[PDB]
Amino acid sequence: TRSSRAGLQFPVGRVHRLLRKGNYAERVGAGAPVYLAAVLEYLTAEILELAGNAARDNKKTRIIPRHLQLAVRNDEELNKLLGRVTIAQGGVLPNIQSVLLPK
Amino acid sequence: AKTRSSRAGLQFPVGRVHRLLRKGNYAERVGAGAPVYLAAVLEYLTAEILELAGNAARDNKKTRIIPRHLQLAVRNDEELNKLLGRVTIAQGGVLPNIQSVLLPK
Amino acid sequence: NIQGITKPAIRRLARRGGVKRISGLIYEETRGVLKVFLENVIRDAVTYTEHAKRKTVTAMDVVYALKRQGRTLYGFGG
Amino acid sequence: KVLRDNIQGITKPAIRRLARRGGVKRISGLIYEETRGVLKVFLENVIRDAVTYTEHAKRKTVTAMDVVYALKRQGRTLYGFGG
Amino acid sequence: HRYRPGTVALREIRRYQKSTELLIRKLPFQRLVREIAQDFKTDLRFQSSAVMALQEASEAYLVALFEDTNLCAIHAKRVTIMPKDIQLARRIRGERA
Amino acid sequence: PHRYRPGTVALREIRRYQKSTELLIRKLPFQRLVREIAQDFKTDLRFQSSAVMALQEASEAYLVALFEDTNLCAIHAKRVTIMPKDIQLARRIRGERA
Amino acid sequence: TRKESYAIYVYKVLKQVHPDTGISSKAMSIMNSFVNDVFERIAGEASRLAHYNKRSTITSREIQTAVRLLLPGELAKHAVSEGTKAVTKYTSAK
Amino acid sequence: KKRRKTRKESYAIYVYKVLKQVHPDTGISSKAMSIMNSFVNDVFERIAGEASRLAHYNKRSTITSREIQTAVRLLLPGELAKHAVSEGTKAVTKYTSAK
DNA sequence: ATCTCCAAATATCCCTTGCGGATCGTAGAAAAAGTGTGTCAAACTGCGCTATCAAAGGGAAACTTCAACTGAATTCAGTTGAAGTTTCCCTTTGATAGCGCAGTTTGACACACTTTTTCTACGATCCGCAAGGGATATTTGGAGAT
DNA sequence: ATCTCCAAATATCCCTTGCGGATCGTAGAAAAAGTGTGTCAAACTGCGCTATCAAAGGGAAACTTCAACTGAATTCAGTTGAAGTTTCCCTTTGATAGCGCAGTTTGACACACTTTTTCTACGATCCGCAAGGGATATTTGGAGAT
Ligand SMILES: [Mn+2]
Ligand SMILES: [Mn+2]
Ligand SMILES: [Mn+2]
Ligand SMILES: [Mn+2]
Ligand SMILES: [Mn+2]
Ligand SMILES: [Mn+2]
Ligand SMILES: [Mn+2]
Ligand SMILES: [Mn+2]
Ligand SMILES: [Mn+2]
Ligand SMILES: [Mn+2]
Ligand SMILES: [Mn+2]
Ligand SMILES: [Mn+2]
Ligand SMILES: [Mn+2]
Ligand SMILES: [Mn+2]
Ligand SMILES: [Mn+2]
Ligand SMILES: [Mn+2]
Ligand SMILES: [Mn+2]
Ligand SMILES: [Mn+2]
Ligand SMILES: [Mn+2]
Ligand SMILES: [Mn+2]
Ligand SMILES: [Mn+2]
Repeated sequence: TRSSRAGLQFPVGRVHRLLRKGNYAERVGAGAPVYLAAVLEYLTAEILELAGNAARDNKKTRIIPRHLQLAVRNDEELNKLLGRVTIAQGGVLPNIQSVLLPK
Repeated sequence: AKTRSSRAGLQFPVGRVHRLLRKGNYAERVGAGAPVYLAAVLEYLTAEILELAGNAARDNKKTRIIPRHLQLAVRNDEELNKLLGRVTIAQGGVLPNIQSVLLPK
Repeated sequence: NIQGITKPAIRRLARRGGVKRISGLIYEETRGVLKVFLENVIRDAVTYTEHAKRKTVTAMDVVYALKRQGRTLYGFGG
Repeated sequence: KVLRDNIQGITKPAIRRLARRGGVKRISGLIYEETRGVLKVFLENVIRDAVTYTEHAKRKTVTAMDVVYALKRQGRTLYGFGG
Repeated sequence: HRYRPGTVALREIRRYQKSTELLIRKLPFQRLVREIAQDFKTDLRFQSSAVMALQEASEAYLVALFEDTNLCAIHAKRVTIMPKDIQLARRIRGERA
Repeated sequence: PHRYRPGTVALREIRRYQKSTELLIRKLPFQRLVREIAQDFKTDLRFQSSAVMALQEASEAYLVALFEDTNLCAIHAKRVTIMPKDIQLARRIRGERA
Repeated sequence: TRKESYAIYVYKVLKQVHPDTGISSKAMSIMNSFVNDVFERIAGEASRLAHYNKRSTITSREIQTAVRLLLPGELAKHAVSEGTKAVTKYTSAK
Repeated sequence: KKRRKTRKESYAIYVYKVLKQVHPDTGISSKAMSIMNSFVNDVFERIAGEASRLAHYNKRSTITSREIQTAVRLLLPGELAKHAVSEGTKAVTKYTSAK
């Protein structure tokens, strides 16, 4: 498998097929799906790393959508990347405006 | 009739539109009626903006359409404003509009 | 049917959005805003359903419609 | 020669003219530095993408198209300069 | 015993921001969806997840809107959201002219 | 000597600028700023003159429209004067960050 | 080299609608951006529709539902009838 | 057999693999997995979409790792972009070695 | 009420240009024709999942009671931004010259695509059992009263 | 501050169910092989970009003055939220009816593709002339003064 040659868990062969069928261009070079598979793998790692921690913090061993949302919105860069995405069953960050709290 | 535009009753170029559809990687195949339909849609939208912009030009005692007229046209029309809601027309300026509270008393 | 979106339900929505105090007129505005939101999404979702020559609105029809509106949703077939 | 502090070339009267066009009657003295900061962030974001297009094309000259493409990328489509 | 006005509201805020449950009851929401759809095309069925997709999108939308509505209320030195705050938020979002 | 009341000239400035379409930021200054910001991303860049004009068209348009939203925020708070907090409220609701 | 534009067609449609009105160079460049932009938006949406439905071809049906997704209200209605009328007239010939 | 339900494809196994790499003792619910699959699909479409425009803009017929790279630079915010460019460059370097 | 006066509007003169309308000659692309081929329409079908039904209980929504605390109005004064004036910085304008580099071009080929055969990864499907659900009890964090 | 007193957080324990691993079976990825064209590297080149200077003068900066704006402070009517009672309808559970989605097969014909003919649309170029648009002087609408 091309994934093994590249050091990746994500499927270089599937990614290549999907690029060929998505009508992005006439031709796809051989490095393209490797590069792309690697980037998709890196981002799923980045998200899963922070969500795992949010699961830990919430005293749970299973990542649920809430932990994915916590991870995303507490992370400046992931929050930007997913700035127009809604995670189903994620809820919101705990946030109360100062002026609403009693003195 | 020779040209496909002529056959379709169209000013816009059916053959160019077909080629542009084929060379834009939109799908493997383009059907024969696709470029006719799209050429016609493009022609219609250009007629609509040009009509409204010529009227703006005349409102302004002018004989030639400049970007300002295109802008006045687009933003005084609800549907064109919406279609071009995220578009900037270079040298268009804005519509005359002062909020009430800012006028003297 | 729009009245099935009750005052308490709208209050709960507002609480999640961080609202402490709500004018009596909010409940009617909200219903109008939600109606507009649903009409726009459902309009598009139904255009997709019809284009596929189907009689059944799929979650994908909704997902694609939400994507068109710049309201991408994860969790239902993205 | 070194370019520095060129944001200060976005003068107060210039910012005031833009605000007039935007319909603004009265302007706080604090607006001008707020506006500079905002413009800086706007240009950094568009220019950053525009330069990425230039680099990709193996060119050393930022073309109008690199900017038009960057503007489109940012949901700020511009008409009048090609494309 | 009586909690002061706002104390229970504040408790409620804390409660709902910790959870992820849909806050509109499921059946009234379903009826609304079907009524709106009928207006566009008669004789439609829905996948159950289609309705759920719409409810998740709708609530996400309204919650975020109330966040912006709240900021506009606060901007005006008030603590109470009013229709005008919704209208200002929607104007700035470019949802409304 | 004659003196217009405060706000009279401001109103006529609005009318003046709302009628015209010319760029309102001096041209060489804008071009230096562009060039400085670009150099911080890549040294040795040249610019087509139309590239800089496109950026000035977009920038002024962005800022005019932000000033419209800012004014609505000021009016909402029962003022006629735009303040930094109006621009901030406007950018926050737009989803603009940094 | 050749720079292709929609200019001559925009000129023609302008003469139909406003026979004694000219158009400035910058106004025309704007009209060219406009036509290209709408082409892109429509072709893009049509592309998605064929993919979503597993078809290999963009037909006028894809163009048509793309038009209905993209254009508001009255504008979609008239574009649809202009588009359908043109496909009808075109098939009627060969 | 004979009549076969169409095979659905997802990223679920590679996501679970990566999850074991980063959190050996952490699991994932099926709703969370669905979100993760949407994420991967959304990001794939966004990147290949730029790469496609890039090739078109430059009159080229091929999407190469170069288009993927600049597309990642357009799409991703600062640090994420830096890290994704490293990882993509390294995978490509490693892959072209392995013959 | 009525006059004074400032700047935007209107009127006049010349004049640079940038438009529509030419004619040109010509590259490149569209149309025309001929043949190859794979997409998708239709028809028949099987069954997943959508709609529906009947009932019942329990909790949510609606309604009612009360008054706390909020939004809105009023007044007023220090703060501050607008208007106008004066000085002169540095932008604008125009024109020159040098060359950096964008864009065209042409041979060689490395790389991607297409085709066919073999191999094996990832899909569907299955279910023991551990994480989380749900119920009950106890502890802890505060809010409101005195 | 200190005591009362709610409600959320935490603890504890038994039940439920969907995670996650294991099993079988194939669609799709890889290997191998033969084919061509897009890409790349290298040669030459003239557009327009950088730069620079000069001359003039438009507009920026920095000042004084003070009008009127912001916002602080105060007041209170009433619209809110909290907690009571009453009324309604959502959800849950167990299928049964059957719509219409989606699986399978197929050959006609719509669309590809490649070659030759026809003609559109481009780039280069002069031309009449209203269309502005800049420089110079006069009248006008109304803001502010008397
Ligand atoms: Mn029916
Ligand atoms: Mn620098
Ligand atoms: Mn780890
Ligand atoms: Mn001309
Ligand atoms: Mn030829
Ligand atoms: Mn108050
Ligand atoms: Mn009141
Ligand atoms: Mn004071
Ligand atoms: Mn001051
Ligand atoms: Mn000075
Ligand atoms: Mn070069
Ligand atoms: Mn447990
Ligand atoms: Mn529990
Ligand atoms: Mn305590
Ligand atoms: Mn599972
Ligand atoms: Mn196979
Ligand atoms: Mn070579
Ligand atoms: Mn001056
Ligand atoms: Mn009272
Ligand atoms: Mn049937
Ligand atoms: Mn008079």
